[PDB]
Formats: sequence, structure tokens, C-alpha cells
Amino acid sequence: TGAGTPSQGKKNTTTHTKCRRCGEKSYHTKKKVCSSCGFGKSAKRRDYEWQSKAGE
Amino acid sequence: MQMPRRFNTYCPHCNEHQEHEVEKVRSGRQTGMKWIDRQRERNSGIGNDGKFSKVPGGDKPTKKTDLKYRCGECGKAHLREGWRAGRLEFQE
Amino acid sequence: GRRIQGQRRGRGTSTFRAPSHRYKADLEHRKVEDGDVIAGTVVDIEHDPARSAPVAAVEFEDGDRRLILAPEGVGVGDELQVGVSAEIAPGNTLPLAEIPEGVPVCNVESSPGDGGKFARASGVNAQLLTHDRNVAVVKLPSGEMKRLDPQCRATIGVVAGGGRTDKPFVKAGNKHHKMKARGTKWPNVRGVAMNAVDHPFGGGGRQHPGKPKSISRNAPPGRKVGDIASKRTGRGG
Amino acid sequence: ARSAYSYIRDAWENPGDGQLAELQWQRQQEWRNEGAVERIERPTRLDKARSQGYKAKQGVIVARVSVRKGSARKRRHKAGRRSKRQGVTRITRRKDIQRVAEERASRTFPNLRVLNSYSVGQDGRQKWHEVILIDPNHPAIQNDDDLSWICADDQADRVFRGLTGAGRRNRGLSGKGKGSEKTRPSLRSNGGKA
RNA sequence: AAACAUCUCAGUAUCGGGAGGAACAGAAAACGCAAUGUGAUGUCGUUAGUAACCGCGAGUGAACGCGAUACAGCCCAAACC
RNA sequence: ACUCGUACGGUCACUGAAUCCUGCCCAGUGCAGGUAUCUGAACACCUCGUACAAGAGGACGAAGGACCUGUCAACGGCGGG
RNA sequence: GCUUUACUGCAGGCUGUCGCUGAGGACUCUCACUCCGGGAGGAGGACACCGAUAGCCGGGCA
Ligand SMILES: [Cl-]
Ligand SMILES: [Cl-]
Ligand SMILES: [Cl-]
Ligand SMILES: [Cl-]
Ligand SMILES: [K+]
Ligand SMILES: [Mg+2]
Ligand SMILES: [Mg+2]
Ligand SMILES: [Mg+2]
Ligand SMILES: [Mg+2]
Ligand SMILES: [Mg+2]
Ligand SMILES: [Mg+2]
Ligand SMILES: [Mg+2]
Ligand SMILES: [Mg+2]
Ligand SMILES: [Mg+2]
Ligand SMILES: [Mg+2]
Ligand SMILES: [Mg+2]
Ligand SMILES: [Mg+2]
Ligand SMILES: [Mg+2]
Ligand SMILES: [Mg+2]
Ligand SMILES: [Mg+2]
Ligand SMILES: [Mg+2]
Ligand SMILES: [Mg+2]
Ligand code: NA
Ligand code: NA
Ligand code: NA
Ligand code: NA
Ligand code: NA
Ligand code: NA
Ligand code: NA
Ligand code: NA
Ligand code: NA
Ligand code: NA
Ligand code: NA
Repeated sequence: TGAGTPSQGKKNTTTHTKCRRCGEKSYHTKKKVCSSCGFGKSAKRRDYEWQSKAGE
Repeated sequence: MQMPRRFNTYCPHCNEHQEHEVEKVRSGRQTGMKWIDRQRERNSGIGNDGKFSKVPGGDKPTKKTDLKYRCGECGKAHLREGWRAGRLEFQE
Repeated sequence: GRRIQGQRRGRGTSTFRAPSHRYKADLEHRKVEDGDVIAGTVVDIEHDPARSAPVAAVEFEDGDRRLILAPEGVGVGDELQVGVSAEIAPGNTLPLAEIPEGVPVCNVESSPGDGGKFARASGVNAQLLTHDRNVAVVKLPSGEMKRLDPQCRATIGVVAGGGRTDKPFVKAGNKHHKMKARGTKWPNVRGVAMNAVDHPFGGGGRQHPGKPKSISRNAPPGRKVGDIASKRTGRGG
Repeated sequence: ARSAYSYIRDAWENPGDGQLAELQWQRQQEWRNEGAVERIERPTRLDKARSQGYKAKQGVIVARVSVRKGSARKRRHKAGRRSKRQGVTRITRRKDIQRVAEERASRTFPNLRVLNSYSVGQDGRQKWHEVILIDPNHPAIQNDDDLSWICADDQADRVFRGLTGAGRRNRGLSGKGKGSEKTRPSLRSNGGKA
């Protein structure tokens, strides 16, 4: 079976959903964690310095 | 080559020709307190130690002469330029 | 290189774990205050999924219902006893001190009250040899002379299910089913059949180990493979 | 004349001799069964406590904290590293155990602020220190002319910023002269070179 | 560093923890133009690419002092009560 | 983790059903065991040195090694004349 | 990426020494410490563990 088009058809699983905290569709309903704001993992909001150029 | 243990030659200290005695320079012992000894201790740490991680070099097929010229009267020695010699043996 | 299979094991991931949730009981000797008045009746004989051998269901006078490491020759209705003054017959448990020498024993304790550790698999049994006030020599199934505290409780008889190893699995399917009930990854790929990256014996244009198979005890995990600290190898000599 | 305190001080100059020795041998046994952070009604070293700012008053708290002995509990590299940076065994942390103890205590009492701390010994595998914390919100302290300073906002989380005594010392701030070129007014402003 | 291991990139990038409107530092167990001298601390200018470091290679790199800015000096522990 | 496991176990490897079989080699390499003697770091100890220290030497000597033995269903070998 | 008796190092294993650590070159003990036992209590015990350092092995890894 090809890993391309033929492997795309089984994709009817819901994972990332609207986040109760940040409003982004990144709340992984199976992990119960937001990939965007860290809701469910951190009391603090997810943020990293690499999200922008080092001198900015 | 054969070399006379004693013979007449110029003495740079006395400033006049006199009987000298030839001796092969014996290696003096190290104190282990010179600046280089400390740098070894200081600069050596985790991982490679730079210059201190180097091992001894090779050898030349034949070594130069490492002599000591001892003046007979004043007793003060003096050094000279050595010269490539397979073996050096003294006569008397 | 990549971590070898023996290293993956350590992580205790699903594939390497035993199906504990399917295991029946942690067969351990009972804790009697003293006296030895404790006794019970064999209510049933079950199959132990963890040892591929029978385990006896017993019901004690004090209401307690617990499974047990059943030696051979035990059936429903039989009365088993546990304690210092217990009778000297199969299925009963009492310290090696109160046990007559020359009598085969199983499920022997290492430290008195630990519930039994030695000789617990199909057909095996220890052998109480020497008595004393301090020591009670017991010959374990491996043939080793184990000096033990006379207070160490043990059960009379040979572990049930003897002779299991006599018949061959014959086919892969039978091994499959057994392996599926243990903490073991199976089948087994030979190191010499892998790539250099995967195992110290991997690589080459043909199959053979690189270096000699006997490895020093001091070898680090990732390298300790093949014949571990072998005192010798082969059959001859 | 000598104070009674002077005896606790003199006693602790040699924790391995005399009565103090037998006392530690006993105490440590109970201490090893206690938790990481343990609040205690009275300081084991009164002279030291009072000397460090302690007062038998409302809002003043003490707690014994234990930290493991030794170098850094460091994980080896999982990617390319030059030999200089491949170490694990000989790497030590830049904060001293006392400082780690102060932090563990301060975190246990979120509302309190670390006043100071002192050593109370160590066995083969751990060291104990008693930390003195203060309730900056209690009026008993808010009105204390000797301690009210800790009630200021700018003293918030003082231990985490190294503003503690062991902090300032560990930050190489002891000497005002030679040797403190890279430490004062702060390690960070000096490019992190000590 | 015309390779490269100490060195360098750099205590940089990134990571953990936390304060304020600013932080930190701060009233000498200082300095050491050695003095019959200076006098808490930051910072700016300079001292200086100097001293010091370094396969003494490539590179790295202060301080005292001086001129300015702004200036501020105090509280415990103990003794005795 | 293996393990609700205990040598009829389970780990680590090689070979790859049954049947007939599986010779010779322990010198090198590996592993393991032993070892009079030799070699073998640091602390402590002794000597010299230094009003102290650096440092130099000595005595004792672990694992390891030399040396000896075991082992090829260990790695491997099985020729010239 | 991979290999090794390439160079240099890093984990890890073994080993000596120091600390925890106590009473009376070989030995006894109990009180720390460890484990078994629900507990009474038993086993072990100044060793082991842990922290530190030294020598050896060390393509497992950089
Ligand atoms: Cl010569
Ligand atoms: Cl099997
Ligand atoms: Cl704080
Ligand atoms: Cl001046
Ligand atoms: K580099
Ligand atoms: Mg793909
Ligand atoms: Mg080094
Ligand atoms: Mg069990
Ligand atoms: Mg089989
Ligand atoms: Mg499975
Ligand atoms: Mg296979
Ligand atoms: Mg292949
Ligand atoms: Mg490999
Ligand atoms: Mg083959
Ligand atoms: Mg083969
Ligand atoms: Mg600043
Ligand atoms: Mg380059
Ligand atoms: Mg160059
Ligand atoms: Mg630099
Ligand atoms: Mg200066
Ligand atoms: Mg336990
Ligand atoms: Mg490599
Ligand atoms: Na240094
Ligand atoms: Na191979
Ligand atoms: Na706090
Ligand atoms: Na520094
Ligand atoms: Na270049
Ligand atoms: Na290159
Ligand atoms: Na350098
Ligand atoms: Na001047
Ligand atoms: Na051989
Ligand atoms: Na051999
Ligand atoms: Na590649």
C-alpha cells in the first residue's frame, strides 16, 4: 500500500480541537493538551524565545 | 670516534690555553616547579588537554655531541657546538 | 550506532512487559501469628498463566480464600496445614527445622516469612540435607548447596506439572502462544543477521561475528552480548 | 561575662566532639526519617539564629532542609560535543547546597521570604541546614523596626534572585577590592564570568 | 584557528526560576599613583588593546588612578539590663 | 522492566526440522581461573628538602599486566618442503 | 552513516583510598547504616549503600 494518497483515507480521527483557553484549534483531545498555549500541561502560557529572531 | 679525555685548548674564562677534561653532559633532575609545570596542572582538565595531550617525538638516526669542557686550573666548564657522531668513546 | 535490543528491554515498554493484568495470584506462604492451628481445604485446581502449571484454590478456617503453589499429589477435598506443628505430608508448609531430612521440598523461603522464593517451577524441588540449630543445608534444583535459616518455611513435595519440557513445541505457533503470556519479546533475530549499526555482531558480507563471542564482565551495556564472561565454551575438553 | 549563647557557639565549632557529637548521632537518626523540608518550633543553634536576625516572635519561622551531598546530577550529552564538553562525573553546580536548601524551603512556604540560613551538620550522603523565613504580611513583623524591611515589595522572592546572604557570598560579592571585577554589581552585567 | 583536539564562536543561542518601574550594587577584614596618600555603590569618559592569558598559534583581555554624573548614610548579634 | 516470575527459570548469543554425523589445533586474539617472583595509582607512613609549602626519594602494594592453566557447538586455522 | 589493536576523550564495570564509621596482618562485637518480618522481632553490620578520589578495562558513546 502506498504511503501517499492510499494512506490518506483512514484519516477520520479527531485530535487537535478548539482550545478552551487560547481559542486555537490545537487542543489535542486525546492528550488533553494544547500544542499552542500549553493549556493542560502548564499553568503558564506556552512561549519560547525561538518564536522570533534572536535579536528581536 | 675516539676522543681524548684531556687535552690543551683555549679556556674562555681564564683567557689562556690550558688542559681541559671532556665529560658527557649528564642530565640534571627536574624540580617540577617551573612555570611550565604549573601550567600543566592548571590548564589540564575535562577532555583533551591541548599541548599537554601530546606525546614524545621521534629520533634522529645520529645525535650530536653533548660535551662539557672542564678547565684544569680554574675548574670552570664551558660548552661548544657539538657534531653528529654515531658513538663517542674517551681515551684514558 | 543505535541501542541494541537488550537496552530497549530495560525501558519496560509494553512489548517487553508481562501481561500482569492477566496473572492470577502472587503465590506466597501465609502469615500465621504462631501456634500453627491454621489449616484449610483444597477447593479447586487452577492453571497459573504465569507459570504454565497448576495452582490450588484453598479455603482456610478463618474465612481466607487464597490460591497456592500446588505440589504434585493434591486434589479437591484434601486438607492442607501450615505452621510449626503442621503434619509432615505433601501440600503442607513448615520450617525446614520441623522437616525430616531426605524429604523433597518446594517453594522454599530465602529469608523466613518472605513467602517462598526457591524451587517453584514445574516439576522441580529442593532437597533438605543437613540439620542444625543455625543452618539447614538445602540442595536447590540447580545442584547448589544453599545454607539456610532453619526458620525458613517450605512446602513438602515436588512442584506440580512435572515433565513439561519433555514434549517439543513442534511448531512456531505453540511457542507464539506461550511467549504471549510472559515478559519476553519473541521471535528472536540473530545479532549476526543485523546491520553493524544495530548489534556488535552486525554487518559483513556474510554472517559471522566480528570479534570473538566471549565478552568481559566489565563490558558496558550496548556491548555485553554473545557469551557473557564464559569460563569456557564448546563441549570438548 | 560569657553569654549562655556563647556556649552553643563554642559547642558547634566542633560538631564531632563532646556532647554535640552524641547529640548529632542521635538527632540525625530522626532527621533521616523526616521529610525534605521540616518546620521546627525552635532553632537548633540559637546563637546562630539570633545572630542571623532571628527573634522568638510572631511571623518568624525556621525549617530544616536536607539536600544530597556531592557534584552535579548531570545527564550525559545526547548529541555532538567537543571533548571539553563531554564531561559528566566531574561537573559541579555553581550554587552551593546551602543555597539549594534555602530555595527548597522558600518554595515550601510561598508566602514567606528567606531571611537567612545556617548549617546543622551532615552524614555520609546529605547535609542539613535550618532556614529562617519571615511572614512579611504579619503585623508583628510589619511593625518590627529590625525586620520590617523584608516587607517591601522589592524583597519578593529574594532567595530566587540571590539576594540572600549565602546568595551574595556565592555570587563572589564578599571582597570589595581585587578579585571582584567580574562579580559586582552583578554576574549578569559582567557577562557571566565567575 | 585557512585541517583540528586546548583555544575560539561564548557564558553567545536556547532552556529553568523570579523582582521592579527600574533592577542589581553599596558604607571597606577597600585601595596600595607606597603615601605626611584616597575614602560606600553604580554609571559615562579615559587609563588600554596597557598588565595578564594563549598548540605563547589564532586569538583573548582587566584593574588601581584620573576627569565627570549623582551623592548618604545607617540597623542588628553580644557585653550590661 | 524482567517479575502476580525463581534454574522444568530467564537472560545473552550461535546454529536452524527429522535422519547419519560433527575430525585435528589453545601458537596469536577473546573470555575465565591461578600465580613464587616481576610490574602496578592515589591516601596514609618513613627520608631529604622548606622555621611551613611546593618538590625529590623510599617502604607497602589492589584490580590489571608479565608468567601458568582451562576453553574452539570462542574469533579463527587445517600449508611448504 | 559505519568500523577498528587510528588520534583524543566520555560513560560504564572492576579495584585501592577518604567520608558516613562505632566498641573490643588476623579476629570479636553492636549502636549507626541495609534488608526480612504486621509486629515482637530476625538477618546483615562498620562492611554494604551513598558521596569523593586514584589505577585498570573501556568504539557502549562523542
Ligand atoms: Cl656525547
Ligand atoms: Cl520458552
Ligand atoms: Cl525568598
Ligand atoms: Cl589613591
Ligand atoms: K569547536
Ligand atoms: Mg513516510
Ligand atoms: Mg584532560
Ligand atoms: Mg512474587
Ligand atoms: Mg529448548
Ligand atoms: Mg508480550
Ligand atoms: Mg533466530
Ligand atoms: Mg541485511
Ligand atoms: Mg558497533
Ligand atoms: Mg550461516
Ligand atoms: Mg555463521
Ligand atoms: Mg547594572
Ligand atoms: Mg577551522
Ligand atoms: Mg595554526
Ligand atoms: Mg573570553
Ligand atoms: Mg586594583
Ligand atoms: Mg524493601
Ligand atoms: Mg566514531
Ligand atoms: Na585557574
Ligand atoms: Na557481521
Ligand atoms: Na517564598
Ligand atoms: Na571566573
Ligand atoms: Na579553515
Ligand atoms: Na574539516
Ligand atoms: Na590555549
Ligand atoms: Na595622580
Ligand atoms: Na590458540
Ligand atoms: Na588461548
Ligand atoms: Na551517510
